[PDB]
Amino acid sequence: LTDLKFRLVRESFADAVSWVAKNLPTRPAVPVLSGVLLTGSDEGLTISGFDYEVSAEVRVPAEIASPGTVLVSGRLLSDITRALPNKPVDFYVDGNRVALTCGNARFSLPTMAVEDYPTLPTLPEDTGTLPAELFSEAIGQVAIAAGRDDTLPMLTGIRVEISGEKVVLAATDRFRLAVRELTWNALSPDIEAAVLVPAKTLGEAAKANTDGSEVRLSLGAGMGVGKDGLLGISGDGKRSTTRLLDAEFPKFRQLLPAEHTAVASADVAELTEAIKLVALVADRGAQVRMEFADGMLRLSAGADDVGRAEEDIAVEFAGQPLTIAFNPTYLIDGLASLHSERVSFGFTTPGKPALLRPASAEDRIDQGPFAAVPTDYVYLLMPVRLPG
Amino acid sequence: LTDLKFRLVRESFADAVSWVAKNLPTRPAVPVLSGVLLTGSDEGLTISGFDYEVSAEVRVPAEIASPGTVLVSGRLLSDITRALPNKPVDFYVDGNRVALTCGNARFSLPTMAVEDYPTLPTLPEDTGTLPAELFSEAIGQVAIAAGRDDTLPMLTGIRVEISGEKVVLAATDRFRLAVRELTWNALSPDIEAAVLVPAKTLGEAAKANTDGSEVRLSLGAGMGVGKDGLLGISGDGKRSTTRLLDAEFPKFRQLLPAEHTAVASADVAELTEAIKLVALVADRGAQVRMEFADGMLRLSAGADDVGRAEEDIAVEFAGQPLTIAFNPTYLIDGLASLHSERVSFGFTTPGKPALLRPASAEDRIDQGPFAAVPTDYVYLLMPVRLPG
Repeated sequence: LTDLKFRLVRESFADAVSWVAKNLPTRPAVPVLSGVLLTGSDEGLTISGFDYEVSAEVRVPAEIASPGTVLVSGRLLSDITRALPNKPVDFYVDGNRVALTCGNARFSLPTMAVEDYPTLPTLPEDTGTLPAELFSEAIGQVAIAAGRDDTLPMLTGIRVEISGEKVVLAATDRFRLAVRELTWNALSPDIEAAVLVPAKTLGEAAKANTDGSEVRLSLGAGMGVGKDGLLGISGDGKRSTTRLLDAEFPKFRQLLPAEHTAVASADVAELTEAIKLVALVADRGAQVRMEFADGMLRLSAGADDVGRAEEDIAVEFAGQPLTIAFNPTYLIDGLASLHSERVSFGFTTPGKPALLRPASAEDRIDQGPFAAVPTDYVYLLMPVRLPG
Repeated sequence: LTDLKFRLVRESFADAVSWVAKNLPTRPAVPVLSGVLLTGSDEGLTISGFDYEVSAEVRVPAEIASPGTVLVSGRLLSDITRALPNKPVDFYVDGNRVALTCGNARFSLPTMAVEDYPTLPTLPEDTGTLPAELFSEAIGQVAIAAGRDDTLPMLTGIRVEISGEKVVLAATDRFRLAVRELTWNALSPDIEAAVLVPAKTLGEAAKANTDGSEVRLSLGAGMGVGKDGLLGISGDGKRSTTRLLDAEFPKFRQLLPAEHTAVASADVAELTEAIKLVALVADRGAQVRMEFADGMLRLSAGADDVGRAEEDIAVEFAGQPLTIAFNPTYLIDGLASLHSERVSFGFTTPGKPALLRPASAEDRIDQGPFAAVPTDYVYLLMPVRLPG
């Protein structure tokens, strides 16, 4: 009579549990860390997961016939609720077991020790909001450039700078650097702060947290912005926290060139296919070579031992002709982050990084040198050394 | 002037090479075994692969401007030709290299030693034909039951029995046995033979060799049927051979029960979903339990340590009530091979194999025992022992 009992629609329950249980660990130090908390009250069901680094909570409406809290296996519950019949799900605790009935199917699941489950962290005070679309695009553009080596933790984060209504996101692995600037709705107009957030987690909290709604970011307020060690992300009845990274981000502003000795533009899709096609003869995704001259670009790869490949594509180009080589995965990564019809290229040496930035079908381009065009997105890519 | 040179449409070339190169080995003892032979003559291009066990050849039309033969890397050529522009492909040999041009893309591939490539085997004389659909369905129904352990080679084959216009296919791994009977168009009406063919290869030579055409099977003629050690499969400008298996198939006819103590029918899709749903609490795909009584079936799984699951579904049933357990993967395998709306079940002991066979929505079913109904497809499944 005092144990959790409720009923709700299957698809909502299935979605809520799977969103929370995706974050969960399959290899759990403490076994309780594989559970999800289920809490019922006031015509709503709350589902919570914590692993010490990321926490996640979701509230969905439910017909709560009695209130309480229970801890059950997150992935098992996720699996069952997705495979159940599309019919109302009944769930009630019976001491040390949970009863899940739905149509003519009946489950009896064991419970876990709620008492041993870690307390979920409190989200900081709110700092600003921005559309979910925008937050999803910006994080994905930048996160692709972060390092994936925990021995170098200064590279594994996404830097978040706030200056009033303007936000700058940056990530780098020493070989590419991605910087995205955007405007948000700030709660206070006087914030002047920067934090560092793990890229793998923050990329996730946007790659599928996309919807049509608003995203609220919670870092603190006034003097306390950043100082709780957490970033909160909210919207759509979902709340997550992410432990902040303690490392120092590199001073990346030095690396952005103010001037180019050659500039170029190409069709992003055309250029992506040509890279992928010529890279089929490269040794081990070694390198793709780009030859720029007089309104054309020749992409090439290979050696005489495995095979060679060339494709000529139309580009716009100004400056002295140049050949420059890149890791083809890193180049495609940058092109795929631009989200524009065309790419604009900024070159200096074949031994200094190239600037990639988005361009429209209506942007156009004198021997130079050519000033850098201000852009909300930039992808700085280091070249690789040509054979010989 | 005497080297291979031709032109043909990209999609045809890409399809021909990839069909031949799928069979190829990536870890090649002899390095030449990773090549594909390309032979041009008389407005047609022939593409050949051999690995000593399976050979494959395809002829597609092409504008042969000069005849010859060359050996090039099968998977590289497969990769390039699929990614090329949908535009006419030009291919010509230039000594120790091959030139592949297509639109504005140009490849230079090294050749291999044709002289070292093994001679492809000669297909036996033809034995019979049958529709590609039918050959694809029958092989897939039976192959699912073959063993996958080369230490027991008598189980890794598909038995092919021919008796005039009738063909019987059989496979077993000691735990399930699948038997399929079919009618074909025999070349001679007097054949009386059986061979054994590796199931993994023969399953493949049907799973994607499907089309709308006729399949010709080449095992020999008269006295010589089976005696060349090869099965040939032809149709649609494609020719493949498969080395025959040397092991003895088990005498499977003994295992087919003539009589049942209980019979049952169920909806195949409904029963498949219930198995999959209840099996989510099983230990390690351990077992699903089936309780039969009075027009109902209760499926269940689990133990009190992980969780338990039950679903009740409507079935038709005659005989004394019975509970019987099965490996759920093996049961779903059999149900998925029936290709009918319903399944008919034939039981004896909970310690002797159950018979599964297809049934329509218009087949129907007295205390028994009940005679076995003649069927073109049968799937004999061994039960597992209930806990306790």
